[PDB]
Amino acid sequence: GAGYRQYDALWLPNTERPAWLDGSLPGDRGFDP
Amino acid sequence: AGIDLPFDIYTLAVLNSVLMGXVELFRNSELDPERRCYPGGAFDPLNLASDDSERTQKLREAEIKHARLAMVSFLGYTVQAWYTGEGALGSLNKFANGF
Amino acid sequence: VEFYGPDRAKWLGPFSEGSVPSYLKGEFPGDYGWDTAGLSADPETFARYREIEVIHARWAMLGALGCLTPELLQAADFGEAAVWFKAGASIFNEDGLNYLGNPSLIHAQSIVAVLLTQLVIMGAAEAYRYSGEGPVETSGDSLYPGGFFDPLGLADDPDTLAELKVKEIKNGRLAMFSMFGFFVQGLVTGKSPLENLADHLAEPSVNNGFASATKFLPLP
Amino acid sequence: SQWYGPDRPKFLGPYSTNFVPSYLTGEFPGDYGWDTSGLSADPATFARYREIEVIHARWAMLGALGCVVPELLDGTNHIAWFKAGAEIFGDDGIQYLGIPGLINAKSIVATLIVQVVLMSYVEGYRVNGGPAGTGLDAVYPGGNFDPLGLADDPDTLAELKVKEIKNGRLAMLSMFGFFIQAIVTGEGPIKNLNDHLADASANNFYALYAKNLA
Amino acid sequence: EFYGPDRVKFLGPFSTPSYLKGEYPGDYGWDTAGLSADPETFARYRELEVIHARWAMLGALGCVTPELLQRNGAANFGEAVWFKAGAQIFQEGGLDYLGNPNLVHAQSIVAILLTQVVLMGLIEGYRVNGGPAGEVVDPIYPGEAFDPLGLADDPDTLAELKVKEIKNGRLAMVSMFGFFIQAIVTGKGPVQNLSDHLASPSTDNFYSLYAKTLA
Amino acid sequence: EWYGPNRPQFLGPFSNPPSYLKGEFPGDYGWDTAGLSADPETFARYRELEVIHARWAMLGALGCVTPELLQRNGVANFGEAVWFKAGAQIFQEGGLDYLGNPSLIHAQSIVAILLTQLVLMGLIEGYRVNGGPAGEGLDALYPGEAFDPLGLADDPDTFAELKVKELKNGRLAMVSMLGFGVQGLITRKGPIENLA
Ligand code: CLA
Ligand SMILES: CC1=C[C@H](O)CC(C)(C)[C@H]1/C=C/C(C)=C/C=C/C(C)=C/C=C/C=C(C)/C=C/C=C(C)/C=C/C1=C(C)C[C@H](O)CC1(C)C
Ligand SMILES: CC1=C[C@H](O)CC(C)(C)[C@H]1/C=C/C(C)=C/C=C/C(C)=C/C=C/C=C(C)/C=C/C=C(C)/C=C/C1=C(C)C[C@H](O)CC1(C)C
Ligand SMILES: CC/C=C\C/C=C\C/C=C/CCCCCCCC(=O)O
Repeated sequence: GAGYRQYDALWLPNTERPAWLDGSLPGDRGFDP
Repeated sequence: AGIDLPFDIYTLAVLNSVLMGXVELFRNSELDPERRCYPGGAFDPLNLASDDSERTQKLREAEIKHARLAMVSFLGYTVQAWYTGEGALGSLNKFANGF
Repeated sequence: VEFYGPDRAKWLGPFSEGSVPSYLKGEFPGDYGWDTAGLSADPETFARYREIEVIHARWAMLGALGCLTPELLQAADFGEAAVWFKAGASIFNEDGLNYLGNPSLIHAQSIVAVLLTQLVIMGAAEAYRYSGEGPVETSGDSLYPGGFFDPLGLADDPDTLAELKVKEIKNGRLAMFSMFGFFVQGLVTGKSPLENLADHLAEPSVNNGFASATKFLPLP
Repeated sequence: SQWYGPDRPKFLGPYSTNFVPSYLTGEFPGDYGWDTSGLSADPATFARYREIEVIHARWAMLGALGCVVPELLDGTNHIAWFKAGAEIFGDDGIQYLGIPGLINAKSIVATLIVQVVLMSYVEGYRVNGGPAGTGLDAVYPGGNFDPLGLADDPDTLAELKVKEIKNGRLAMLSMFGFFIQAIVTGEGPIKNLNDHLADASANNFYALYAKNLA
Repeated sequence: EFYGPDRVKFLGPFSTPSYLKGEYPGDYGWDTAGLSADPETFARYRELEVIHARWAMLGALGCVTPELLQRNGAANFGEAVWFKAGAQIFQEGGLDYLGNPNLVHAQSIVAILLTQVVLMGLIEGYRVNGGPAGEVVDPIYPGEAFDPLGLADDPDTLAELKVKEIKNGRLAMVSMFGFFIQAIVTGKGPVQNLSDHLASPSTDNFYSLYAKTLA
Repeated sequence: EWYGPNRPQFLGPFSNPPSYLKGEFPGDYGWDTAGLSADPETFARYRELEVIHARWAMLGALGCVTPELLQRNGVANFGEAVWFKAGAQIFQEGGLDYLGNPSLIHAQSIVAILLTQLVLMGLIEGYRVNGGPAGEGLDALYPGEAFDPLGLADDPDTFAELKVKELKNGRLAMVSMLGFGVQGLITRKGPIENLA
């Protein structure tokens, strides 16, 4: 518990996942501009 | 690998077209959308990710990340060949011998 | 930063909490929690190792000071005796040990006499140290006598004494590391440490430790 | 199963039925009952020695493979394991597999600093725990370090442990052999094997080097 | 030290405004002109000081590094000296990063300026308002996405690191000013001046060759 | 005299033995400045190692000194009298002759010597460790019986005296063997040559 930060991770530090991408698929990063 | 093949280029072209057509027609025969991506069976002889668990999800994540990385890498291959006129190792050599 | 208790500085920074042995409770000076081989899991062996470490640290500080000072004073002239490892055979030369250059101070010429005198005096000293009691009125602590060897009375406050203990185990350990470096450099490059420092300062890019790397290569 | 308990194989065969220390019960892998120095009487020192032995075994297997492999390749000029370090000072630097433009490492301080930082971080993570796993076993963590799940069954885990520790011990012995054989002969282990195979009676230790070793 | 009422002042034992209460990092109690007598103006000045410190640290590193690389025979830049490095865009082939023709190969100054203006404006608007990299809470110490390694986790370590940042930034600002006035006076590179001074400290200095020519 | 608290220590009049060193075992002079024997099991293993090393050291010292002295006494011409040069005799065209007589051994093959020594030494070591034909339920350190044909060490007092003499003679032999090694390494000559 040292030497790093504890910190779902999306393609931007502050962004929201789209409605049609619910995160169930493997590579789902919520990336669909 | 420096070994001359016993086939003619016309025969090779026809064979490539026929074999690829047969393989892709076999592939298209599936109807389940999930098994259209991960057929399993004869294509998973070692039974690594053929169940429903956390171990298969990690393997699928790794596969998709490798797929994306290789796609970008081959786009880079093509663009480098267009611009500099070199291959992959050739581009590495040209970059190294330019400092 | 405190050097005692469970919240003291340790040997691995943030990663130390996962490798701190149970018996290393930080009740002694220089306790950083570094024991990965379990060599001090026995309380008696821990005390013996502490004694050996402190004595070695003191001797290493003395050795580092006595290897550094004579080269700077050369205010004097020695020639081939300036180097710390090259001064051993200076007695065998038919000039005597010209202390500070004056050939009238000790004028040592013989080996057996000085050797035997050193053996007897240091045998008496080390036997008294092992006994811990004798002609001198010490405080009874073998590691920290204090009674006679502290004429300035710097060890009077227990907390100040503990801080001094931490500081001098640390100075001693730095001296041990530097003395090991002195030995290895002497074997490898065969030059005085000051000469090595000057050569490094001349061009540090090429005059580093990896320049003399292929010299140990075993040829067929 | 046969590697644990009071009936495990001993390091002296039938001649060590009664020469077994009391504390070497046999619940740990690779327990052949070789402690004829009394160096593991204390359980804490025993556990620390076990961890050191496993780590050394893994490092030695990696080192043996990485000393053997570059000598067998034409691209690397069949270089010996003890001569590959100085290639960074060559006019071409270090080029992986002999292919130009692969790495082209010419600076030694840069590689040293990178190795120091990376090894520091990974060793600290191993000792204390980190992003790759927390609260796991000291020597056999698993989890992110067992992607294929080869040791889900505890019996399979024990058998693999015995196999690993034995391969590691063999690799440690082979690495010590590499060191001594490089010191004495002055040539690579693969060249020594080839010379021995060419003429076993003539090309050996006693016939060439032992006569002038003292 | 460095906090509370007993911290080290800017004159040591010879040393205070009432509004400098030893709460904010890097407060040595040196405000003689009374320019920070207003709390709002004090906050604005603190923010400008921190931003200037970070920018000056980056500038000092970027002014030292290329000339150091060039003078050691590690690269062949178009113009190693920092004040002459902006004219590389007017050379024959343009600007090449580290001297490699296949790295940047910038040729047009108009495109450089337009792209820089757009990107800098977008990111500075994000900094003052909040955008893709996070939402503004602390105007100068965001953290979260800008502290991935998590070094500013413990508040005590956070305060210590803030003090260290502000002091290294002040030193960087002083060195930036020195670099500027040396360029406007000597006309040569900074590390060049350092090497010249190290060659002959007694004879090579500002007074020996430039004090009399100033006036 | 040699046992109990009345025993002399390793520092003459000064005597600060450790707590665990009670002097019951032979050759206890209270020298544990490293504290290595704080555990009884490690102490016992170290005692066994010390006695075996001592015996082997005396045997090796005698085997190192006797042939070279015999050669220098004008008795027989050895192939190489120097103790650390006996291995080069097997590579001579004349082979290995015991005392120079070609009809005694005339060994030629190093491999055969290696194999024979390996099997014999392994068998006798296993017998010593576990218990073979020469007694089974005997002491590991001092089995006696077949190993004391003269029966000198029968009563407790003579047994203890002879054990102490054994241990101190073995310690002296180990010191002498180390001196042999260092002298040979530095002088590149025989030991008796250095003595004379
Ligand atoms: C245990 C630790 C260990 C250590 C410390 C070393 C240390 C070293 N190795 Mg060895 N090695 C080891 C284990 C080890 N090895 C093992 C297990 C193997 C078997 C795989 C090898 C096989 C090996 C080779 C084949 C080579 C070395 C070489 C080297 C040297 C530096 C190269 C370098 O680090 O690459 C930098 C780090 C890497 C991880 C590089 C990997 C990425 C490369 C570019 C990928 C190549 C694959 C790619 C698909 C292209 C190939 C296709 C080709 C036909 C075009 C250095 C002496 C090199 C040398 O020249 O030595 C004389 C060398 O050529 N090693
Ligand atoms: C058991 C017991 C018991 C009793 O009681 C006591 C006694 C007897 C003491 C004991 C014993 C012990 C032993 C024997 C041990 C051993 C060890 C070893 C040998 C190790 C090694 C070990 C070893 C090891 C690790 C090794 C390693 C290695 C490595 C990494 C390498 C690397 C490399 C490579 C790749 C290549 C390149 O080019 C170079 C380098 C970089 C160099
Ligand atoms: C006591 C104590 C205490 C504390 O606590 C700690 C301390 C201090 C650490 C300790 C100490 C210790 C010590 C000192 C030890 C030592 C040892 C030795 C030296 C040994 C040897 C040892 C030695 C030995 C065995 C030897 C052996 C030998 C031999 C066999 C030989 C053989 C041979 C011969 C015949 C001849 C030929 O030609 C050759 C050969 C083949 C070679
Ligand atoms: C389904 C099959 C469809 C199309 C296949 C058609 C053609 C195959 C290609 C033939 C290439 C012939 C090239 C003849 C000249 C080669 C070069 C030379 O030898 O000079």
